[PDB]
Amino acid sequence: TRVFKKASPNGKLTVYLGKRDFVDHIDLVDPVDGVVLVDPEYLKERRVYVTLTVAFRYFRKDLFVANVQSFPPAPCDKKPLTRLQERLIKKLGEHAYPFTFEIPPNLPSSVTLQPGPEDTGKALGVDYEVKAFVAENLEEKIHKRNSVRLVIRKVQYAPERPGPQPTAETTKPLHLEASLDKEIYYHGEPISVNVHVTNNTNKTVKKIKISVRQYADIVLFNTAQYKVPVAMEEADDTVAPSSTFSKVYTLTPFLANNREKRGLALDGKLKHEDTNLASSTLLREGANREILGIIVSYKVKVKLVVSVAVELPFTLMHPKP
Amino acid sequence: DESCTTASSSL
Amino acid sequence: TFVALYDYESCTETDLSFKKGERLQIVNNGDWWLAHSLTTGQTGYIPSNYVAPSD
Amino acid sequence: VQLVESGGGLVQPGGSLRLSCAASGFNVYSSSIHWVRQAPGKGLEWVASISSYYGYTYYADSVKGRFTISADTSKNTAYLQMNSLRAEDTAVYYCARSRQFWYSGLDYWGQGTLVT
Amino acid sequence: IQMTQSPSSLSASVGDRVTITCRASQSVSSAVAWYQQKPGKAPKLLIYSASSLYSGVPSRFSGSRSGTDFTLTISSLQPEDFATYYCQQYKYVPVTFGQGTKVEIK
Repeated sequence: TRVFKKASPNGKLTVYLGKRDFVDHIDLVDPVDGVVLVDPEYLKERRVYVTLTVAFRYFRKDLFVANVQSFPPAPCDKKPLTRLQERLIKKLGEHAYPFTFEIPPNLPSSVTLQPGPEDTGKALGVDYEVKAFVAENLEEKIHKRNSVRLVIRKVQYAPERPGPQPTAETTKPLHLEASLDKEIYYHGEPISVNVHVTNNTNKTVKKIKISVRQYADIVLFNTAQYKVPVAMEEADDTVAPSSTFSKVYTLTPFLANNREKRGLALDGKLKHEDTNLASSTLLREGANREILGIIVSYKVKVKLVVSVAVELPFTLMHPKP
Repeated sequence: DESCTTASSSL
Repeated sequence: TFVALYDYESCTETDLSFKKGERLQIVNNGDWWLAHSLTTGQTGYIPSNYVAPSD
Repeated sequence: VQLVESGGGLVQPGGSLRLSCAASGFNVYSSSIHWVRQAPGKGLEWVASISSYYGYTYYADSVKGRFTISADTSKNTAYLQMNSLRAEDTAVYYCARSRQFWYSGLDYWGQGTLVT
Repeated sequence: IQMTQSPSSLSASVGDRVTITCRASQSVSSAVAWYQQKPGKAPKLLIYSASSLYSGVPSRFSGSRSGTDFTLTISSLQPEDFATYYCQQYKYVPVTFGQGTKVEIK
């Protein structure tokens, strides 16, 4: 078993974390367990504070910050967990003083936007930062020599049981009925659309347009909704004034073509990595009390132009490892 | 002074 | 004898927050310490591993 | 499910060639296609690789100046145009697949077509 | 990054412990895979990652990592494992393979 670690400049304190990928189960988020090794040679008026910051960038704004005092340990505190904070303490059996945090169940996941032609040090998005620093008091200024900062992210995977089969139909009017293969799709799976356009009018369908669209609601941006097409399909299929057309199509979203677009959401990046399109956000029971970050959803579109359109929702996320 | 690279150790 | 105790009431409110440096020696003068009450035969305890007591 | 390489050649030193690799069973955006080259009696030397989801390609040092890799998204096939020389005129070129997301190890392999 | 592997090793028909090591010249964070190539056939992936098996591989095969040192182990050698094994690292873009250790029957 391997464990991640990081140290401050001047080598005074060091922070250990077992992973920087915390799965957010739909019922309870995973906890963050870390161990701090420090040497109090003359730390008479010095205390160790470990913080967990969830911030939204553009200047930045945070809605969940916390502070945990590791040394001197607070009396009547909780027991450390045996998964990490027992083996780590056994290895550093001299001054290993642990810390722990718990994440509220309704915090947004780590999703970053695509910057495009301009760089601002770090791209827009939501990121979780773990900052551990020694200081005389919590309210006083601390400089980079005394602070350890490590970036983590929160993710969630696909549900085990698939949902109902998506389908949507609309309307001597013409009738169009569409369907997908299944409810949940992965990041490389081809999204097939079943199409049937029975006609009774004299207006013939000229061109069938199908696209996959990514919806990213930003609550902090005055509840703005930005949608972009991540897939495009154009087969130029026409039907007779009053005929019956049934066909299967195929689409596959990918980042290579969408790199040109700006403001498009991507998965959490540790440092300037390449990541897939942002996964869907699973909201617990529809209680939309989260007002911090961004939520991503995907809906397929099927459009017909005469000489009407239906939208089919689905989810796009990785399977459980 | 700048931060050092994130490393890894055994358990 | 020799014993020391300090006032503290953050945890274990059942018996704590007594005056420090009393003539009556503390019930336990290390990681945990115990001491008697102000005017009764009751003993109160509180952890003391943070720093050496000042009494 | 499986990979089949339909390529092959017999080239005088300093010409051109073309390798094709048909793949049936998995999509080309959910997987990464690599070409591995084994000289007779020598180890497996890595050659051009393509990640169609991101669109960029890596090249070996000995092939960076001559080889060119491409993929056909319409039929799930990988193309490896060559301008081979004497040093590469004895090897057997494989076509193996790795998972696109969170893996780079190669799980499915082709039979391999000799190039000379 | 030069990945080095131990030379060919003998073996016995009856199952016995066989350890094959691959010494990485540069540190790789447990991103190492092991293969098996019988003569005249394509290599077969054996290990997903150091100490992690792959779907369909029997339970005898095992792996381990000791810092920059990796190891492949077989708990019991039946006459079907007599092939050659390659150690590969997939951390850096210039992917390299080991020289390959050929197991033989005595």
